[PDB]
Amino acid sequence: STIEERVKKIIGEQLGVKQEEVTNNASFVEDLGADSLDTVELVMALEEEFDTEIPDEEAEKITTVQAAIDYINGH
Amino acid sequence: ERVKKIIGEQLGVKQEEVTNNASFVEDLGADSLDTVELVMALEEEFDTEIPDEEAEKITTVQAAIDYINGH
Amino acid sequence: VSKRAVITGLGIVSSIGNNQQEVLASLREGRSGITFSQELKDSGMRSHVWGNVKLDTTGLIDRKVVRFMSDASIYAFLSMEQAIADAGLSPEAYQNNPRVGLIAGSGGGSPRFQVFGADAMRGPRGLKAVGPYVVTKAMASGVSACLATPFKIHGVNYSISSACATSAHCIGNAVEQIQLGKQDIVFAGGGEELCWEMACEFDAMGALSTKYNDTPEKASRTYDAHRDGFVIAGGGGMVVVEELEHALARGAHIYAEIVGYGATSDGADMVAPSGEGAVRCMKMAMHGVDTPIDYLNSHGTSTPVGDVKELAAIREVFGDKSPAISATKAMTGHSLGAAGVQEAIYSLLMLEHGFIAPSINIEELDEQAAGLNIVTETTDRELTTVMSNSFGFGGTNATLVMRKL
Amino acid sequence: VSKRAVITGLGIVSSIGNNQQEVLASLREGRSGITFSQELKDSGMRSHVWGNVKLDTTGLIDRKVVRFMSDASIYAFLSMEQAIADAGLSPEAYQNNPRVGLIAGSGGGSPRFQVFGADAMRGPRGLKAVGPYVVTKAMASGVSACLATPFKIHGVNYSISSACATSAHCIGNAVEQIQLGKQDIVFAGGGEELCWEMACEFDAMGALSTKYNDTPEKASRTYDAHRDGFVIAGGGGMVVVEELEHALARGAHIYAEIVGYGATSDGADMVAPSGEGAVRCMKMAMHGVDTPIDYLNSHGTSTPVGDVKELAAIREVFGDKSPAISATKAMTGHSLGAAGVQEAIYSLLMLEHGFIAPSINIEELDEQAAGLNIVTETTDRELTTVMSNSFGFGGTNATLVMRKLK
Ligand code: NA
Ligand code: NA
Repeated sequence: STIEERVKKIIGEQLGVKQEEVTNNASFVEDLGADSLDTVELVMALEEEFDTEIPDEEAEKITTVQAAIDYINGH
Repeated sequence: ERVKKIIGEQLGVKQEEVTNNASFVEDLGADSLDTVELVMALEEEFDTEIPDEEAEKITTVQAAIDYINGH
Repeated sequence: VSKRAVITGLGIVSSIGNNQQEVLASLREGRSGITFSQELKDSGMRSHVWGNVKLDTTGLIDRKVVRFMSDASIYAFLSMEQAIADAGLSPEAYQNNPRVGLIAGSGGGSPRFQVFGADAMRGPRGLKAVGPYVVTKAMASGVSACLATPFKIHGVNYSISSACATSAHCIGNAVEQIQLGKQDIVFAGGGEELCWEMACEFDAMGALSTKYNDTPEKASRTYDAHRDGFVIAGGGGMVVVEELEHALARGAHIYAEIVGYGATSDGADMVAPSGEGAVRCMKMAMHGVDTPIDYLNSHGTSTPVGDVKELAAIREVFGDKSPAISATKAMTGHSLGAAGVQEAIYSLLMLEHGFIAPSINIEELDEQAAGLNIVTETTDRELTTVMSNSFGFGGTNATLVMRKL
Repeated sequence: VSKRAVITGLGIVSSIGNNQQEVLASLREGRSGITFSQELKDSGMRSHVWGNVKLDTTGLIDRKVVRFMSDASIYAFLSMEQAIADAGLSPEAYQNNPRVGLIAGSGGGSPRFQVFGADAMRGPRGLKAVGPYVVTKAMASGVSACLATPFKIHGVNYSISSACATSAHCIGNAVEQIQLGKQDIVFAGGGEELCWEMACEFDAMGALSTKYNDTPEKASRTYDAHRDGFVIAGGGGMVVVEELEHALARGAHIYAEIVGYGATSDGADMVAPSGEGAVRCMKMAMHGVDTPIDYLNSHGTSTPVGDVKELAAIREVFGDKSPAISATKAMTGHSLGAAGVQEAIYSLLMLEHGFIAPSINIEELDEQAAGLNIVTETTDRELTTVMSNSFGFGGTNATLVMRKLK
């Protein structure tokens, strides 16, 4: 699978939404109902999946699906 | 033979009734959970190993001192 | 007035059934719930049998609420779903209601996630592998915290812990809230997980059954002359405790009325019960009850010591008017934190359907048990008043007396 | 009718003192108990500050009794020893007495001893190296079970757990035992241990303070505009809850009467309080109290969001008649399951000695905090009624009201 759809898969099962609702411009909080604790576990599942380490200052920048795809694509 | 010191602090006596025939139960008031700990504390002072079916027979104090002198 | 309390609904997930119908069938047939455990063997234990919940829980609960739940909270959640539907309580009747509370507890949270949290910390990842969910899964009030939120409980909400008398004290505490006029409905119960992390320390004390690993259904053998320790078990349970006038006005189905509740303490030995505390606990629950006791669900662990001390207490309480006795732990094992609410549910099923479940695995009755009426075969009988004992580590005791209206 | 409950004795082992005399001195001065922790730094945590118990416990408890105990049970035992003497009770009066109970719980139990047994189970020795005292140390009812046996309690005996409202619910259920006429004396309280095996779980959620590891004394800063999480702490506490006539019969020293107890659940968000449940919890405790509230011991704890939400609940209940407010956690930290009984003892000492402990470390007061009397300096004043709030994970709430007898 492509990098883009591997992130969308992870976001889907971590927040509990369908894959169709996981579009690129969708934000985690207001669109996918992610609370404050879901954001912490989400970045943990991305950094367990592509074998990358995300600094906390940059993890707080990741608030949309595109932002998560852009970070994994750039590293 | 510092066995009398460990047994004294393990059971709660001022190191007095330390004879050969002193049982741990009716003479030193050792709980059955304490008899398991009494074994345990002996390995911390000397690196040795005791099986299981042999431990149930062991209920003497002089045997512990003699076991240590031989190990 | 005094305010009376009744049971209007129950739910259970135990090793002998995933609901009260499956439990009712197992109780009649006397079918054991003990099975061989590969997990207990691979971990290095001596006991290889347990009373496991024969049910996969993957996906049964919504993701937004199962993310905080250990196994103890999951079994209790599924049990409360059953109790809510059995009591006929609509959502607008128990949700967002200050007069509706919940008192459920576990024996000791979840050692599995306790050990998992420390393994990830010391690992190479560090805090990145711990996760923000271990706190709710490892704390002692996780059962009450994880359940009060999705069910929108507005009343009282806390957890009680008292070793194997845990969920028994929760029910007694619920009756007290109804008697004090604080609540109209209180969900009471508990849950327990089943893992090697929690069972291994029982094996280190030498309290688990290790001589019947090749035949698991014969391991839990209460009152038999050849017992060697109790069988670890897990599950959950939940009962709906309701004020009497509140239940009558809404046409609820009433199982029984909790006419007595005893709760004492031994204050003698940490591991060995004395007996005097169990007598006061039983006599406290019988005070004010005119009808005799027809059935007694004893605590009966199947241990070489604690089995006889309860029989001596029962003998002093009743004397010659010995009620029918049976230990259901021979079928289900010891669910610890959930034993009190599960055994109260078994006793309510006996009272509801008019039978007495047998105390199985008795090949030779112990000599110190003679003279008592220990039922070994299922008996049809119109029961009126039943009693269940629940003893706990530390000398704490609990007793519940239930009677039909 | 209805039986009345009073406090006839107290004991405390906290991070600002090892008895009610030391604790009283720290409250009037405003001394913080937060220090630097090398263990939290060695384990790889982001927070390096805590409120530890500055006390040596080697030889204070008998070997036959301490062998079953974890650090949570040791702090509660030492607290119960002080409370019994402070109440003027002798073993002939409380031992082997069915009318004397004990309700004391912990936040969870003991993660340190649970981890120690798992490492030994997986070690080279195996089951033999686990030891026979891991059950008693790691179970949730360890505090009550390790205490009811040495003190020979014959009444009720169990533990209540409700996150950080734990020991407040214990006190509330002690009062109910007296009101129902089932007990004459109930010892209520709790304890909590302090180790990295427990604190590292809160650091994973980001609930601990990590920006002030160099200046630990100003880390816990409730109601300050630059807060970033609570500071973990430990200790224990125990109060003697007794029936009024029984206390007046033996001529006991009575601190205050428990005139109100509130206990609610939010049922909304589990990690963020709702405030609605806090309003119902305060009104239920104030029901029947004709005298006004002079002092309010807030839960506070210097959390980024839960600080202002509790303040809105106070304004909704009191309106223009706002009482004096101060968060003692700015000095002591958050002792989790012991906070309820410890903050209740802080309110008792202030009521007994007529003063108000300050809410320290406030440099820039935050928004929606203006309009309330957040007392920042130690103000001497004769009080007659106090109040202490306690919240916990799961949306659970507890409230106690204490009033002098006059
Ligand atoms: Na029973
Ligand atoms: Na408070």
